[PDB]
Amino acid sequence: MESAPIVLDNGTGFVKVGYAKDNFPRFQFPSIVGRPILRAEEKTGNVQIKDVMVGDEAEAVRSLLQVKYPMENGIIRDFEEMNQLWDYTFFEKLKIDPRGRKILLTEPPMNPVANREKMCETMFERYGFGGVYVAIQAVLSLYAQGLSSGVVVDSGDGVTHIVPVYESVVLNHLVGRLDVAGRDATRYLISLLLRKGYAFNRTADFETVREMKEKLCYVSYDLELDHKLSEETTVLMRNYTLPDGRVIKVGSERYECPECLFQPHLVGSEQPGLSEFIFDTIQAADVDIRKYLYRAIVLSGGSSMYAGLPSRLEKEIKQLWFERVLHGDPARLPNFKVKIEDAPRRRHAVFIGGAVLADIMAQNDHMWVSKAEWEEYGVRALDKLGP
Amino acid sequence: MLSLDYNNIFIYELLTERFSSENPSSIDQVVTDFDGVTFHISTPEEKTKILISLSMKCYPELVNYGTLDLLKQIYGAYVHEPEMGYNFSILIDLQQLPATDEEKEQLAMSISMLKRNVLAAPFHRAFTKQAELADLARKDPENAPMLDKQATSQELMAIHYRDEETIVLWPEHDRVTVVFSTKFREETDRIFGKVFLQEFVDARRRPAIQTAPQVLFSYDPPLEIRDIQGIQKGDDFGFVTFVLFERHFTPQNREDCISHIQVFRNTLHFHIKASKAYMHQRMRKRVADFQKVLNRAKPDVELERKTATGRSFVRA
Ligand SMILES: Nc1ncnc2c1ncn2[C@@H]1O[C@H](COP(=O)(O)OP(=O)(O)OP(=O)(O)O)[C@@H](O)[C@H]1O
Ligand SMILES: [Mg+2]
Repeated sequence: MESAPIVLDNGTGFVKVGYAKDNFPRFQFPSIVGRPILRAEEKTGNVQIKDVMVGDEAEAVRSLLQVKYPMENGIIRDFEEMNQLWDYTFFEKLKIDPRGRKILLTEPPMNPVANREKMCETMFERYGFGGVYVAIQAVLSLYAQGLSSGVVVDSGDGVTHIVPVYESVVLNHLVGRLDVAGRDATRYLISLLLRKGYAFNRTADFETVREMKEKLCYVSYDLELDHKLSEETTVLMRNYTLPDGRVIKVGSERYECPECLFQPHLVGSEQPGLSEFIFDTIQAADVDIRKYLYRAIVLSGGSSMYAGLPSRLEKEIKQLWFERVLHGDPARLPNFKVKIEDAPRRRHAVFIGGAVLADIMAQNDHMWVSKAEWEEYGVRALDKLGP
Repeated sequence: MLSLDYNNIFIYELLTERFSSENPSSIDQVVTDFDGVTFHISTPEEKTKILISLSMKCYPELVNYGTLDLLKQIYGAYVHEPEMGYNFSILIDLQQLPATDEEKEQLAMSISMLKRNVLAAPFHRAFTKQAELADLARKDPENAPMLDKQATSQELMAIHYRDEETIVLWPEHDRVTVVFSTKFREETDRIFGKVFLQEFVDARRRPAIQTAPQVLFSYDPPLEIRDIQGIQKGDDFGFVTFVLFERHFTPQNREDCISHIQVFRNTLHFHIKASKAYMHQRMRKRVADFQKVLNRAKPDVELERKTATGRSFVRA
């Protein structure tokens, strides 16, 4: 495959994996583990269910599996299941012997330190990687853009987080989590569909509503317009066919679902949504740099892909500088240049950025935490990895 | 149902329970009725003793037309001091109760029949005075028109029995006339009410139902009620008149006729509501035939074969 560093975005919803200088993930698959179950459902000799089924092998066969997720909110909940993703990732997707390899990992900006420690311990002591580096997921997405300033916001399956950057300095006091992302919009889609009477409360049906959200949802650009189309008109109604063959009608739930990123109170969170979170983050930066942040807001991660999200977010920041800085005076609004970067690749920007960064530091062997350094200092060897 | 019950169902069912019961529980129950009437049923001193009480805004008028002698005739020993906030009250004791199941049944009926027993007093005053005028007119047929003329103005009853109505009635030697000065204030009931009142008059003019009272209608008042209080001609009232002849209140019929004429306006009010429930079931039938006129715009494709729950299937 390659002799250069391996890179692994072990995301909350998808693992993406490959090597330094890859222009796109070598593989990606759901970060799911399954165990065999029987369920008053179809059975077939067309496939054989092993005791542990993971990644693509599980998601293609999940009618037969008790599906479980090793991660939530960007943290590993169960390491015995994350070991069964990492075994699969290295031994039967990449088909590697990890002994002495160097690997780049990722995690979100405010995780428990016990998560990075036990993730590095596992890399040194199950697999025996020769070197490890862990990067904050949103600073990777800035190397993908070929860029060195402008606030980058990453929204994944687990967490939405923001990292302001100016002239290659990373503003660690302004980095932030919004604990609402692509999974809370999916648990919410199940809860909207339950008002229509459709039940999706089996563990294997969660991937079906992920595929449904990912297919049919869009972010409303103007809520009183989509509420007009929703209440006055049939035009929003769309038929989705489940893998069961059942057809379900979905309507206001197309815009009303991804709206929880802009209004977290719909999912019971008191936090401010994307527009108000990015504004209260840029507007907390020092006076000299705020222009260079509004001139380059960078979107990233799969939950930034909803149709209309770049346009809703740009509008909803022009609309919010207008309330909170101009106090509703139109005279200065045309002077407020805000720009959203919303590139075609952006779902993979954390991986594509990781694959750039893992080239920049492939040969600098002191830059990685080495296995030989881990085995003498333990967890204190990770203090190499910044503030 | 095609026609309203005359009694309050709740008091009938409730007393039918307690008169059968081996072990009575306590109650405190206000119970609404038509024409703004309201009952209160409670067990104030013991679970053994039920106090039934009635509230009705026109009861002060009904006491002028001889009501208390009719209620003392009907309820006898069970009559009680009026409950504070109520016009009339009756105290029935479940241990001192009548013996047979048909005595219990007719007492539970009689107590539930209270609204039409309190509102019957002006009708019995008119029927019993028409029985006197019928004898005086049979003594001198040339004096009879003048007895009718004076009874038409001196023996007239008016009851303002709810604020959008008046019932006016009087005896003459061969009849009791009763006029409902009737109004529907709810505008969708006023629109249907024109149809329901018009077709009611036009029904009486057919061979099948000539045996009924002579009904008449207008919107101004009959000449003999044009100066009664609260009757006003311009205010979009309608004046349904029934003429009950001596054959419509013969001794076998009197009690059904009193029960059945009081409920008049309430059957029209009920049937105006129950006609919206009809028009809806007839509208959603025409909607279901316009479906066919759109279905010929869908192109013909077979939707795939599925199990009963909508899951996909693999045979044929
Ligand atoms: N077009 C789309 N429309 C809606 N949602 C999308 C779309 N494309 C991807 N997603 C959602 O993005 C999520 C996966 O994105 P991503 O791989 O960036 O998350 P992750 O990196 O695994 O999560 P995290 O970074 O929080 O650990 C899933 O919820 C998926 O349904
Ligand atoms: Mg991610």
